[PDB]
Amino acid sequence: DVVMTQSPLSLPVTPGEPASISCRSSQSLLHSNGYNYLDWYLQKPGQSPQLLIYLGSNRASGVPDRFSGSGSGTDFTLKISRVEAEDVGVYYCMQSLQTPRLTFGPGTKVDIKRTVAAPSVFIFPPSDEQLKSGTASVVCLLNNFYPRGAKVQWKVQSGNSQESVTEQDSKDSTYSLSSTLTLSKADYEKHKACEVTHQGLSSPVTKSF
Amino acid sequence: DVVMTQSPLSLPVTPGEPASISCRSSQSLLHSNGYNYLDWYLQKPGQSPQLLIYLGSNRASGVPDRFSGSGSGTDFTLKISRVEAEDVGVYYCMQSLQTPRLTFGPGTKVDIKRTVAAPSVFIFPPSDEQLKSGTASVVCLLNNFYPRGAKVQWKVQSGNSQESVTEQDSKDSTYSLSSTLTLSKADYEKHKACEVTHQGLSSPVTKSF
Amino acid sequence: MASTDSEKVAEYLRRATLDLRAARQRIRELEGEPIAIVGMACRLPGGVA
Amino acid sequence: MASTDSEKVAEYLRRATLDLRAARQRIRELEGEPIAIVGMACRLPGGVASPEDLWRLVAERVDAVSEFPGDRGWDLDSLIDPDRERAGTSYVGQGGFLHDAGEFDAGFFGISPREAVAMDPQQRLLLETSWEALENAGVDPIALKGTDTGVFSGLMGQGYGSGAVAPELEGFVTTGVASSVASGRVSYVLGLEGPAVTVDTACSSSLVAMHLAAQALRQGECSMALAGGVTVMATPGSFVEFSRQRALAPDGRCKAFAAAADGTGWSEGVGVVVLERLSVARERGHRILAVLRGSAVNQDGASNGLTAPNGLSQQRVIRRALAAAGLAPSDVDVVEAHGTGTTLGDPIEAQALLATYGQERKQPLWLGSLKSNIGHAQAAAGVAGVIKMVQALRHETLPPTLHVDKPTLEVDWSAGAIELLTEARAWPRNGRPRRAGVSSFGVSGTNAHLILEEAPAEEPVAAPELPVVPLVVSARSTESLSGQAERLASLLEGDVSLTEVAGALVSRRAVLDERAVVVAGSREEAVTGLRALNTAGSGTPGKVVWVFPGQGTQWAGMGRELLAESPVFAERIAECAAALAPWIDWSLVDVLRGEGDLGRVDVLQPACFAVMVGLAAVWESVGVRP
Amino acid sequence: GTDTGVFSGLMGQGYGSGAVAPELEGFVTTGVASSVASGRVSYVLGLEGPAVTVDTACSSSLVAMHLAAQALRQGECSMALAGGVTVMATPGSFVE
Amino acid sequence: AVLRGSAVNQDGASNGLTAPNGLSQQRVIRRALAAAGLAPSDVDVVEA
Amino acid sequence: EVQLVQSGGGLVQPGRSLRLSCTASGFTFGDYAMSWVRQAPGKGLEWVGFIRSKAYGGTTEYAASVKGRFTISRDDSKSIAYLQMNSLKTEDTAVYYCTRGGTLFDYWGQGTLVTVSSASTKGPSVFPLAPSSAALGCLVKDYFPEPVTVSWNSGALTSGVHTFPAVLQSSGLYSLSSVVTVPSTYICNVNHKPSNTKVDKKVEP
Amino acid sequence: EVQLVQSGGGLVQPGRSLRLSCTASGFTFGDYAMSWVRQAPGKGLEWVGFIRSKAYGGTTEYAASVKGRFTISRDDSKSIAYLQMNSLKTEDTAVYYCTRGGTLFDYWGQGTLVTVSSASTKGPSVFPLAPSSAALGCLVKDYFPEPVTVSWNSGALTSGVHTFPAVLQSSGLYSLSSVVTVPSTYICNVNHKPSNTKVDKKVEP
Repeated sequence: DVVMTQSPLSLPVTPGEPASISCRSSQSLLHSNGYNYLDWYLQKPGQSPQLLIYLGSNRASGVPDRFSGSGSGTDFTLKISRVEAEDVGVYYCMQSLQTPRLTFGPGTKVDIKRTVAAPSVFIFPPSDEQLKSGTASVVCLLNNFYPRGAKVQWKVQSGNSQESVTEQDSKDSTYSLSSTLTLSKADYEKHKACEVTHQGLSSPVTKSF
Repeated sequence: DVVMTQSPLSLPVTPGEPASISCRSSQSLLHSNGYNYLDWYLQKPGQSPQLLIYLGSNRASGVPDRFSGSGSGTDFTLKISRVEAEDVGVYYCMQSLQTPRLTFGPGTKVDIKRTVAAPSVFIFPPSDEQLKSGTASVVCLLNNFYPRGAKVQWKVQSGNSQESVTEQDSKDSTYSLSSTLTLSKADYEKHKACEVTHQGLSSPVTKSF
Repeated sequence: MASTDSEKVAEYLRRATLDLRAARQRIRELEGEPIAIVGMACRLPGGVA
Repeated sequence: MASTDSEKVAEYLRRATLDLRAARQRIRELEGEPIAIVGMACRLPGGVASPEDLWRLVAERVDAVSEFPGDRGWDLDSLIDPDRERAGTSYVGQGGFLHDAGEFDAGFFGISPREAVAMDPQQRLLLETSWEALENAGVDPIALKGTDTGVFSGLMGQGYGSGAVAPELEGFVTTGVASSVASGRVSYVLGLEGPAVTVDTACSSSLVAMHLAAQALRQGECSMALAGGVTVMATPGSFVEFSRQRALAPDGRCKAFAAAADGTGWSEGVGVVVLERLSVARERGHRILAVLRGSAVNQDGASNGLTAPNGLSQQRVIRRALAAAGLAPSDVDVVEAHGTGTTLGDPIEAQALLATYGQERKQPLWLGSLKSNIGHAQAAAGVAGVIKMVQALRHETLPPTLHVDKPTLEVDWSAGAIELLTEARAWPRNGRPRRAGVSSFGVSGTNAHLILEEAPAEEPVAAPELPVVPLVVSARSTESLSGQAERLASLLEGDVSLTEVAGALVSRRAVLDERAVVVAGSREEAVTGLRALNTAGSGTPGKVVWVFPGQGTQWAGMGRELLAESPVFAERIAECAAALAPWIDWSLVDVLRGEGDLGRVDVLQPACFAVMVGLAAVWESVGVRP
Repeated sequence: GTDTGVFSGLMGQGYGSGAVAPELEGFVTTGVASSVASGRVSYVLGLEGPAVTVDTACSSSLVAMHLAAQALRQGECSMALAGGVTVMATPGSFVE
Repeated sequence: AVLRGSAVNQDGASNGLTAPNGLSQQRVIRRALAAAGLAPSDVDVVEA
Repeated sequence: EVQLVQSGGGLVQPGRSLRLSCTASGFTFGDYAMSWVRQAPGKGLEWVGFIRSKAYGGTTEYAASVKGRFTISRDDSKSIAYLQMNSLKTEDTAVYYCTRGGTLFDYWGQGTLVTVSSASTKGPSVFPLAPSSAALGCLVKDYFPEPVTVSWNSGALTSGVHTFPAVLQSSGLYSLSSVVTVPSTYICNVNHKPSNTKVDKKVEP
Repeated sequence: EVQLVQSGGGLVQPGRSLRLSCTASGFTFGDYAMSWVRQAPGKGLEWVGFIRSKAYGGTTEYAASVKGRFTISRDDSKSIAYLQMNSLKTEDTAVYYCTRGGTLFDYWGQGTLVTVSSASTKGPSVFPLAPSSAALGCLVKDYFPEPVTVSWNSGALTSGVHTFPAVLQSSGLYSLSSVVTVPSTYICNVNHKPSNTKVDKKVEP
């Protein structure tokens, strides 16, 4: 009964060439009056979401004319003729035949496109004065890799690890990942190796203290 | 509870100048959602009707941009910035809050502004061939009188007369009338005048048989 | 489901008028915008400078 | 009384979207509608008198650099000097020239020879080329009078007739030297009523004029427009002045982008094109040669000198033109570079083209320069180049470039997918559109860029050949009639349809005083009669009288052929027979078919009456009346 | 470095059209050229907008202004200058 | 101050090469007034 | 491109039935509603009926004055609207229009004239009305049905002609009074194609 | 010109209450329906509830997970919408937006940040992060609340600076690290506003 919509998870693209993103439904959105109920929303990084397309075809004012939309029935498509750098963000395709709406869905993120890059795996020793307090934070730094999705694991280990990924780099368009694993001093000295699996790297990489 | 709307009957207009037509009502047409329910229709002579303005202040495609509409509550106004020759016709201010609509109302006439003129009243005797037919159709003619509103009555009568009016001249812009009293020649032989009233006449001029 | 469709239709298609009227104003201002004068200079016979 | 809204709101506000989307389409169409080219004309050094002549000259890699003219009154011996640094001399003796510059037809335009003598050559060339361009487009110039079409022309002063003036020739000197009169004369002799502007912007004038014309067509000021440029030298002062600058190659040939480039060379010419909005062109049934998409123009700005160029300005103007045209840098396939041949301009132009066009290219692009074939045409350069590109689109062949041995080593040719064009290439239709770019940078600083696209594809319509067809040719003088007849005979020697050419000659052409007609049934008989034509008459009309004769002009089987080919005559004969049917005991149609007896006079006299009536009716059909 | 445009209306007058002293050569062409009238202004000020010189007899200046207005509507420039100039160098107009 | 409209046209076929025609001037006045979007009764001063 | 064509007119006798058809093209006919309106000669406009679309039940609605006699049908497969004139009277002689849309009359057709009159064809009678004093005319009457072409001097006389439109009379026949005003060679030609009658008359003192 | 402003956000201790207000200008606020949408930090965005207009009765609807504590009201006297935050917890920490329209969120406000925590101000703990051979830097842990300002060599060193975004700990503190990558005068200056703490650290092999 609850309708569902889907779209490609990601679509990297460089400026200059057109791009297309589809949205497929599990039911026919066409109504008896002869309308489709499809909306498109864009969220820039760190800004409030804004409306681009409603009812599938016509475009709201203020939105640049390079955007366009089409489709009908259960399949709809958004097209951009000239991809631009500022067009990065998250796109959501929504229905309005069934109300109220609960969630916006996973959405589709768009990022700039470049060559495949392998992260520079590094591991650093914790400072002495931090150890004297009774704490130890170990970091498996991954530097200058593309695209996202670089998985990491701790071996010597989870439940006390927090992962932070920087935004897309301004110049080289790559990313850096830091998985901070926190432990007490006693636990850190109790044992005397962070596995990395990313599509940029060819083989698993293990780096210990 | 039927809403009634009225407008000025006739308004001569000189080309090159703005013109305005008002339309009142017996009840406010504003609805809860916040839309006025009014439409403006134009009927050119010898042509099919045409849509001009809907929902108070919205102009349809194809219509020249010099037209505009405004108003709210119970009163609305149609305004044209500059009048051309092609704007001659009939205008209707028709509501849509209450359905069905039985008729479009009397409307408003548009013509070319001209000075006041008087007619040269003539009366013509019946043809003797028509006497051989056996009827008494007596005709009196008025030529080049402006504006409309001339009235003709019979006194040697009701239910035994008919009148014809020509359409406004391309150059003279005046009007002519031809009134005919119809009877049987048998009634004519027993008793051997069309009273005429017009605003172009200082005094009522009547011509006898 | 679809019973409260009047509100949906009204609020959906009010935006169309609201923004495409601005589009109409945009075309009018594109084809007929006034142009302002901000500075003049002249030199004419008779000592005018 | 507020619930009756659910259906009405939807019905009302569907129309809102449907109606007000058209305005959004109209803003785009008013901002960026493509322009169509419906006619071109030009003349250039080397005997070129038509675009086909230019294509023929270019296709066979033939240059046209010639010697100095001797009929213009110059002093050849003192001016020519191989020594570079003698006072008041030029160290070159070559260039491109129009040896028929002074020729003009004064009688055609109703201008006395005394006026023609004082007229500047540019005015005469502009008049002739404008008439030729209008004729090429298939529009009657006479019927064009009284409309609101506009003219735009590019030319510069040359000091023609700057010496003493005799009183006999005095009278039209001022009106024949001015610049506004260049468009004034065209608008006068053609009776136009649109804007008439002449723009002088150094060597990039012509395209600028074209640009202006396009804007007017978008504003609704005019429906038809024609734009062009002209340049013919009257004094050799430019040669000496640029010789003192050591900017002219001794050979006089401009080796564009070659490793041995050392100078430029001046030339002359004139070109004119006619422009139209695409929708109006479709409505009026014209034919589209090419489509101009977008254009841009800016200024060089603060540079290393008053005449030195700047690469950044050229890059900016290229980006502006591409943005205006609504295309991408990877869509074009060939660019007509300026190619002046200087030791400084070529590296900068090549670097700019590398910077903007030579990026992310899946297929390398090509470039050429007409200046290597003709020279520097100055104000008439860019238009000429445009014409070349149009022909390249119609013949589906990339023209080659002359006078190249190795690419210049001052630039890095590996920085982008761009390479020179030394051999002919095939340019066929392949579904994707074909586009081209044209550039021109002036001395003063202004720059221009144009984008051209192939005409939309159209399907042909087959027609059946008529058995016998007339051929009517009209002109203003007897010698012009003879020339027209000779040209038509030359055309018909090829493989063309007689009905096609007859229809084009009767519909797409004007009517004049001198007239001559022939009747043909085959191409060979047509050309034989046209060559043998020696009779014509410029009579003066009077009043027509239809004399009806008596008797003695009968023979059985009169109209059997006419009833079989003439529809109006057949229908009139049938109607007359039906009218006369009740009081006759025969069939008049069969009588005239060959199934009648002359002895029956009651059939004879009505037969003559009917044939006379039908002959009157067919005369009425053609449009003549008694 | 901005994109302001210039439009000017003027006609040639043959200043210094006679014989020229030998040391003055190399400057007459740019001195008397019509396009240089606006090109020099744009080069000295450093502008980058379109530069056009027109000539339509006694109604040049107004025409120029009209063109500028149209350009201002098309977004080709932010601001523009428009005007005209006449300086007689020979009495040829008076005698003619 | 502000501009409202403009119009440019050519005299065309006239009595002579330099002779003027009143109809062309009427047409250009009407076109300029229409482009401005006004009426002839709005303006109150003109420089001939 | 949005277009619609009306057809099925003519002249009919009282008592029997007739049908009017409208064919639409250039847009999705299955969505819009269709209405029929009628205009009497020398009068205004008044709504006749309409039919709803499929999505709203495909019902019909007819004018109260003429309810129970007319039927409106739709063919979405061929996109044609049919109106069934039943038991016509003399009052039904008028011009009928078909309009897209139920509430908002957006697009209109070319119209179709329908005449209901029990009178039969009859040749015109021309009586020349002579002056008794600067005008002269030919009163034509008893011609059926319309139209009749009346000219002065076979078109030679043009100025001063006031061709008053014909008016139906209580007798059921048509009559008109065409005159020309000339102060101080005068023939009126009357052609009635339905009766195929051509008569030329004169007006002289 | 349609303008929306939001107010009433901040840091609130768990178990208390709060009020959020949105003010509208430039349009008829009395004819629209308001909605509230929240976004969890580093997650998606969720629907909260909405309130209709006076024409349709001004009814309200809420989500199931947030029912019983939140009430939304509107005041047409000055066109201001109020939301009553009740029983704020750590999970409800999210950025809140007020949107115009029931189903068509065509205008969004700037949004307000709501923080729920039980900790107090505390200076950061800054430690060196020395390499073993090209990268290096300084690790800052256990500071609350946001933000912390980390600079390299008082702004002299900028190339290769990677200030990884901070993430809240399970105890209520923020941890982050700055890593610069220079192979083979590396000052990391750390500053904390809420505790007014200034720390200077140097790193060497």
